[PDB]
Amino acid sequence: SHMKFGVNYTPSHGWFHAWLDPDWDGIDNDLKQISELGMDHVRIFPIWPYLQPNRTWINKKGVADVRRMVHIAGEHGLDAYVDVFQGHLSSFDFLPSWLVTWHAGNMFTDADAVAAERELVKTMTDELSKEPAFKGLTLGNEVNQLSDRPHPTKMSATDRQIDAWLDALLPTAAGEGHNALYSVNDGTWFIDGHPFTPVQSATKGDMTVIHSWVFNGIAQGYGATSEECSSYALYLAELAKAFGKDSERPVWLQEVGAPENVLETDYTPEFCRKTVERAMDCRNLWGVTWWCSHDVPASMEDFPFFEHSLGLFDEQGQLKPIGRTFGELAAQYRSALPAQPKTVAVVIDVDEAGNPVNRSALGPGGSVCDLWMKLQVAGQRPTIITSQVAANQEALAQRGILELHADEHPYAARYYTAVSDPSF
Amino acid sequence: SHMKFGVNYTPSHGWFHAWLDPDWDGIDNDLKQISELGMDHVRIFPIWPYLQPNRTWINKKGVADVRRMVHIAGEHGLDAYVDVFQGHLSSFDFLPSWLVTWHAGNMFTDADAVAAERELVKTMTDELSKEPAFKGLTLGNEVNQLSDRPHPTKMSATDRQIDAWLDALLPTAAGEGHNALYSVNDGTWFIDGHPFTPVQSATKGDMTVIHSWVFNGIAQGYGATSEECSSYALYLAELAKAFGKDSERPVWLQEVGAPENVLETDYTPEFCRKTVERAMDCRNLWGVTWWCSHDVPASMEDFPFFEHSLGLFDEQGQLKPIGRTFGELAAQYRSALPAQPKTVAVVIDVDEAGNPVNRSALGPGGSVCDLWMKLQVAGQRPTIITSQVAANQEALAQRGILELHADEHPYAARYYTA
Repeated sequence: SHMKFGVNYTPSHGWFHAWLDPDWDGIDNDLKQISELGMDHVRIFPIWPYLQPNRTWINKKGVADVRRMVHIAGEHGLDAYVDVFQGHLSSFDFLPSWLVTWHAGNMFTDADAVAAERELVKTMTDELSKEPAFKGLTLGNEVNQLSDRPHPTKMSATDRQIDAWLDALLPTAAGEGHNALYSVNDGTWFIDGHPFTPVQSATKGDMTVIHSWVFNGIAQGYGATSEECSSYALYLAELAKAFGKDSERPVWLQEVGAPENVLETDYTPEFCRKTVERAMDCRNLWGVTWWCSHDVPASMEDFPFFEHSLGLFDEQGQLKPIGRTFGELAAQYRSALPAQPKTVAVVIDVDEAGNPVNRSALGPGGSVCDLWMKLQVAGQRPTIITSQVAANQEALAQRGILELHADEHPYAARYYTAVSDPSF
Repeated sequence: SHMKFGVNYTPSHGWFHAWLDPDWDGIDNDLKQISELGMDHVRIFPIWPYLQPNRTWINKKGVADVRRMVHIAGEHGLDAYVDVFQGHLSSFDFLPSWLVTWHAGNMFTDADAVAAERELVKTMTDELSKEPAFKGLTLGNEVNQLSDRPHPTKMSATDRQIDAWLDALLPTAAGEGHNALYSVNDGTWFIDGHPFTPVQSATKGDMTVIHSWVFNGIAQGYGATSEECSSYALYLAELAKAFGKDSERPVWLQEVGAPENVLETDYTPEFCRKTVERAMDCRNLWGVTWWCSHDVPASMEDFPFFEHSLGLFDEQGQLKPIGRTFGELAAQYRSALPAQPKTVAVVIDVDEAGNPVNRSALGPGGSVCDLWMKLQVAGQRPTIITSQVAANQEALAQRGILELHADEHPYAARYYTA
């Protein structure tokens, strides 16, 4: 109610290859057991080249199948959030043939590609809005990952071109009864020069969307069981909301998982409990969506190995100890009062547009992450503001902030790694 | 009968995007119209990333849909030839995600990819061999186009690695009741150092497979309406079979189309008639498969414009003049006797393995192409042999060859558009 709990839905039979040969009875079983765990929403992932296999030709059956999965979620009392441009899923890119090889193009800056993306967003929104359970459209999953290094076939863009891309697409996703959003990996906050920016994340679309993954150096550098690692989803929420103009703008922890390349298997339920409990201490947090509902079938290869076991349900569809934990967290917290305000803040220097001067210091083991972590471990409950708020006595009073901590001696993120596997 | 006539089947509703939601009554009607034109076979094109979207996960529904299209072809008295690795179709590449970007791999030299490819070909051949209409498996359409420049994400390979790839895959395509083949674009004969070679094409799989496209410089250089241009399918058939050890090995003209970027629209029926009549003067020719059955829907963009009108049937499914011409040709020639042998030969110098020393000279406006064209225009009905045959009096006597023409002053292909 006050806090949303849900899952990123990975079809148990077929994964996202289910869209080619869906087992609708198994999809209904998946969604029923998600609902029985006490989840109130799912996030769903169609595949872009199946929806739009030619720039000007949309596969109506593929759109209808997304609508059916939304409908099935709503039969079991789940709200459904739908991402469009996949695009990127668990190390794989699914790109339309009209954007690759002989047709290599830039999905962010080519006018024809942006027009086609807008047509697909409009088509999806118009059809999915016929289901009361459809509650939001996310332009796509971690859409920034194609825009910069280390992507091997990047579609480069400036941050002004990404402003224009977001502004070209998000209005088409709007409509009565649902949200419009996009999502990014954490290079948005941690990579200097990256064209998806913290100011965009905290101003474009309806909520500030983050995906929290401690295999990015948090677990390795601070220690898997450390308080810092447990507090990282909170850190990312506090960090991402700091760059918005609206101090009350909600934050959606749209992915958080327990990756067993850096966590012990028997620790993932405790990791889940501590991570969610700390994330809830961010008063702007709107919801927590765990990655993911169901394990990735073992017979499917070339995933980074730990991805297979990120489910709350195992491959036999049996609820795992972490799933039991996450259901209990939802029962305990879905109606809780919001967190108390925070009078202690870490200050991040920003440029005129509001973006950090030094993003490299925000990542795992960077000076700003270390400073925030130090205060958080010391029980000081720090929030985060920019230098533009710190310089303005009225902005500080509006926020009830009393004590500021600046980064006196900045340094780059000593632990950060931008990929999910040493493979990459 | 003696000469097969068929079409490369492009679904009228949806093109190859039809596989995402097949309109089976539409596909049935398409194949009925093709059969009623007098065609005896179709070549059909599934999409690899729909069949095999993960390296170790095959989409059984997609496999079933290919079997059903074959079955419907058989219901209309059509034999069916299936290509697997598309891969490449009309300027687009459809590649599985587990071979691109973060997973970028080499489909010819990566052992895990080759194992997955073999598994897919075996799955498909096992299931399609249940259908009496299934008569051949082609590894994929123009699979060489990914192996070399100018492909913008090439999977490079040596000719020995391509030998190994063909030898790894073709046995899994083979089995009683159907042919095992592969197909290539014409860089095989016309590009030096290209790792798909003339010797492979005329020795691996069951027939020498060629695709004849005069937008490659033939029409531009010799002239759209020229006798050279309408003799090019014949040139490519004589050329490709020259590199085989078996002089009787069949040639399949598995594509030939009338492209309106280099031909004027009203000429395409005459181009079709003359090109087919001349190709039939190659006695090894087993069949002619026109590209393509149905126009590409006008709503679908980013095709080179002329791709839309390559059909024998138009956008409303109505037979076009060129379709009438090709039906008439099938009725006239499907039972004709094979062409007479040839006694005049152009000689191409080859290396020890039997591949041309100078492939550049074989393409449009090269010295070998020009020499064969001049003799053909002059009425001399030239065939083509290698220097290895030309050096062997007994081999010439066995072939009936009485007169040789060597390339005395070679030069590269002036017109070739690659």
